[PDB]
Amino acid sequence: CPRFLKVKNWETEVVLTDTLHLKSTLETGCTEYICMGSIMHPSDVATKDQLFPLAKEFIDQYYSSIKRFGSKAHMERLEEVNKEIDTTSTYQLKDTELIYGAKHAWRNASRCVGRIQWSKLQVFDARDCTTAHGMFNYICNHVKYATNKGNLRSAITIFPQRTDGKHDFRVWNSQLIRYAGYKQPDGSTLGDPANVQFTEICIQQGWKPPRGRFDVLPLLLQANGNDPELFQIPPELVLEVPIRHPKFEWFKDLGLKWYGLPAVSNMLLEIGGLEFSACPFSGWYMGTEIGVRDYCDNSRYNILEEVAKKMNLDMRKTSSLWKDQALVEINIAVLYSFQSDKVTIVDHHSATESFIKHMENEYRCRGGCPADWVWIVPPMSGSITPVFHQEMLNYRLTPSFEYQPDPWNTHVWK
Amino acid sequence: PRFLKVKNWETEVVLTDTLHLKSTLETGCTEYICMGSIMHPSATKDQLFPLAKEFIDQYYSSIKRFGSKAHMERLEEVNKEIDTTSTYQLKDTELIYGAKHAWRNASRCVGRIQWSKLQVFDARDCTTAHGMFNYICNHVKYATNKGNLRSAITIFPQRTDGKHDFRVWNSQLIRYAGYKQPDGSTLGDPANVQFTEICIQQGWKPPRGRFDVLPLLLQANGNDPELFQIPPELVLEVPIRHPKFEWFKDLGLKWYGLPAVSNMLLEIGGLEFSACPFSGWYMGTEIGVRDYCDNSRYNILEEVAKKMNLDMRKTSSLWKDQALVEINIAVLYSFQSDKVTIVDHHSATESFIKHMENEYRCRGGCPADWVWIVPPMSGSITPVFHQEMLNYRLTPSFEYQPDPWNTHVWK
Ligand code: HEM
Ligand code: HEM
Ligand SMILES: CN[C@@H](C)Cc1cc(C#N)cc(OCc2ccc3c(C)cc(N)nc3c2)c1
Ligand SMILES: CN[C@@H](C)Cc1cc(C#N)cc(OCc2ccc3c(C)cc(N)nc3c2)c1
Ligand SMILES: C[C@H](O)[C@H](O)[C@H]1CNc2nc(N)[nH]c(=O)c2N1
Ligand SMILES: C[C@H](O)[C@H](O)[C@H]1CNc2nc(N)[nH]c(=O)c2N1
Ligand SMILES: [Zn+2]
Repeated sequence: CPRFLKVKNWETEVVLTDTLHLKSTLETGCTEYICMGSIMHPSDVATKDQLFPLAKEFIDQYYSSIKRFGSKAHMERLEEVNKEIDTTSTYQLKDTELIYGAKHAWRNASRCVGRIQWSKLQVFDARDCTTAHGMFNYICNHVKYATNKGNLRSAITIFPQRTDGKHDFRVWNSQLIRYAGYKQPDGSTLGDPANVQFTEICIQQGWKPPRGRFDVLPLLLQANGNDPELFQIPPELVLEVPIRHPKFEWFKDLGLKWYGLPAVSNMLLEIGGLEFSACPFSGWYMGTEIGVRDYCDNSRYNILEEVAKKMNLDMRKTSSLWKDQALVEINIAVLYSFQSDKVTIVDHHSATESFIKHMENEYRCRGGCPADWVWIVPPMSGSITPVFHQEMLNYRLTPSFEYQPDPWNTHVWK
Repeated sequence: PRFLKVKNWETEVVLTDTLHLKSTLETGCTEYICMGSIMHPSATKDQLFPLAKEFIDQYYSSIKRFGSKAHMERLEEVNKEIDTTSTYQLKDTELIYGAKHAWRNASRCVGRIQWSKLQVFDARDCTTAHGMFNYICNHVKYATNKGNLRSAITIFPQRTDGKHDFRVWNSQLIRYAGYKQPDGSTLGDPANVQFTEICIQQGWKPPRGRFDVLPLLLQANGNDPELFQIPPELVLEVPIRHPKFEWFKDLGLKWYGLPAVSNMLLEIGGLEFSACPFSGWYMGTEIGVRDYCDNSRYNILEEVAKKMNLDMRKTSSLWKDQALVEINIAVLYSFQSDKVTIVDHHSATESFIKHMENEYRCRGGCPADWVWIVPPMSGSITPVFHQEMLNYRLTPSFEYQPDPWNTHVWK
């Protein structure tokens, strides 16, 4: 209960009706008496009996999408998978199923504002991979293809699935391209403070760090449960953008740059009960991700103060909104720079307007669209974007991208 | 089951929530569906006494006299009043305790660090709209205090058989009128166009200006509501001007000093107070972001950006964002210069983080709606963005209720 749930937009009064929520799979963390919608994470292998029903649910869904439900091919496929599970305790997805499942894990990502693009996703099948060097090769081809000389194209590379859990493939990097952070003996931090831990691990694994402010990190790659291995990404594959400002000539003097390709590589892709622990995917940036969070978080590069000083701002009282003012200019500079270098990027106004349109269409064609308001609303100027006033329902559909523990906590070193 | 941790991801501070286990009202969410962004997820004597007992229990627990002679006596007193009269009346102390804790339990309010500095005016002896007018005038005058605003609530008689409700039909004691123009646009505040028409329907003579203070529309004891004009000397207003942009005053914007929400229902120990206007002071973004820049509101971004001579052809110039900051700078500067109490979203969110820490320490938790606590501009550079919160509904509480004109049958 109940079969229908309505959502309202308070700016346009448009009302949508959600039926899709009935296919919700996992719990949210919420209950009837408490809501955990702003908890970041409100959360060995699957057995045979656990697995048939999960496999059947996905196979049914797949044949339902290609308008072949209850067909000979549908029934044959079910028998094939069931027997494979019974004799091998797992099964293998057909290429078509893998591609469908990957696109739908994105489509089901309630925290992603970018989902209007979900069906155009290049899927690279890397399930024949056996070694870290091969992971490196696949990852390089992913980066080059996705980057496309600035004209970014979303893609995902999927490595072999978990078997017994002692042979996992993992990208130890949280993103394929990130900058190193170095904590200094005086307590201060050079580079990106978000990445200090991973940096220290790379250095321990033998990485010789240049110890600069924007040193691209090496790939740390684990195949088939083996100790991970370091590889330098070829610099010519790493597209970068110097941040300048269209009016403040001094902004370049800050010496800021960022990388063009956002590629998240530490999440788990779940399809019909199968677990792909290495599945790096990439899109293009929303400006705020760099300009608000990456640059202006106190736990990040934290340049608000420095920018505001160069803007001659009164910085003694907060009620002057010097931070707010600085933040806007910084995000203006980010968008300007990317646009000027013909590197794909979306501003938070465009993106949120697109998501609203995507959401409504999803309600029309699919009977709903799970969305996480806390993550969908941009980290600046929320109420002047249309998502702010839009009621949303959040729930877990499958296939899905999931969080997984950092590998260095679980790895049994050889 | 279980204590629950919330984590601040900026400071890594972790608080342990136990208070949620005393929650008894539902949130709207389920195991499988979160509804945290739905605005509103949708008595006889038999139901009343347990509700009453629960409130009395926690009251005497608050004054450290649980199980006392007076406590048990109060219980036998309330029970006897309920089967006799099908209701019961709160002691003055219980009323004060009740009102403050309804503020304290308000998940959506970032101003709760002030919750126990609340001036309670008991207006349960009121019988007429004229009496209601008088109580309200005294509230406004006391709360405004010449710009040094003071928090207050005025509580009118509780609901009885539901046919004799007291209602303030205004959504705030002080609001500006909104008029549906001949060309289909809107003069004044567009959020109030319906209420404004209702007042005109009752005989209000509209100045049909941009910032016309609406009359009070007051319903006593289930009777038809009556119009009253607030004496203008009680209505503190601020001309909005900019510290650097001299042309900003030429926009001709003003706002009122006193935010006084008057359309909610106060629930204490099973008793329903359908008229209970409460007031505090403004966080600047309430006016500068919402009242002024919401598309369904005054919507002045366009005009301001023009005066700032910004590039407005493409959205990726963040011209809306720039104009928004300036408007909010103007609002804070204007109130401050006129010595009218106001708080900015940086200072307000700081205070709330400190308030959370207090409540976890002394109360074992604090219900908080991240969706409403995070300010509508500059979210992630305020400390509440990075603050995990748990949301649950404690009682006493403020509740939503229907607009009286959807319910009321005239005579
Ligand atoms: C194509 C352009 C895309 C844009 C503009 C975009 C935008 C965003 C943004 C702004 C976030 C919030 C990020 C944060 O605050 O950390 C997000 C989250 C997310 N995105 Fe997208 N994204 C894009 C592509 C993709 C693709 C291709 C996938 C998967 C195939 C994807 C999957 C996800 C997931 C799973 C999350 C949430 C991660 C979590 O649960 O913490 N996105 N996206
Ligand atoms: C003293 C200064 C106060 C400040 C700065 C403040 C701030 C705020 C803000 C910014 C909101 C969000 C409003 C919106 O965006 O519509 C809010 C909501 C709320 N406030 Fe406060 N507040 C204050 C005092 C009070 C008082 C005195 C009461 C009652 C005793 C109160 C009860 C509430 C309630 C019940 C809500 C949520 C209403 C809803 O559920 O829609 N607040 N507050
Ligand atoms: C500082 N807080 C972050 C660490 C939270 C976060 C964690 C993880 C994980 N694991 C994954 C996350 O993914 C966000 C994300 C994922 C994919 C994106 C793509 C493909 C494109 C894009 N522009 N942004 C993305 C943003 C975020
Ligand atoms: C446009 N969205 C609003 C209509 C949502 C809203 C509804 C109601 C009701 N009923 C009551 C609301 O009250 C918000 C509120 C309540 C009290 C406040 C006090 C006492 C002070 C202050 N500065 N802001 C307040 C803000 C809001
Ligand atoms: C505490 C809070 O839930 C947490 O900081 C969330 C809030 N919303 C967010 N939204 C986005 N897009 N990204 C984030 O990292 C976060 N962080
Ligand atoms: C749909 C959504 O819940 C609604 O627009 C909320 C979002 N957060 C808000 N937060 C505050 N403070 N005030 C509001 O009116 C709203 N509106
Ligand atoms: Zn919830």
